[PDB]
Amino acid sequence: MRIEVTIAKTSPLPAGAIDALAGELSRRIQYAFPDNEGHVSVRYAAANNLSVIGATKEDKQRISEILQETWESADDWFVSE
Repeated sequence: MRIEVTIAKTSPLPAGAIDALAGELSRRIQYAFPDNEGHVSVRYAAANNLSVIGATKEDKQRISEILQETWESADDWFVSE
């Protein structure tokens, strides 16, 4: 399964957050999907978009939920220099 996340450039994150986000998301994906290789990429695009290839609708809802939860727990897993 391949997971791609795009963030609108109109919303800049500190010079370290994107890499941190991609790392946190990947760990979450691996825990949720032990039997399937998950690859997560994060890049700036004209618009915010989430694309999932090689997954089922239920997997995709769970992933959206995971993204929601990780995103909501940002103060705990995100560290800034």
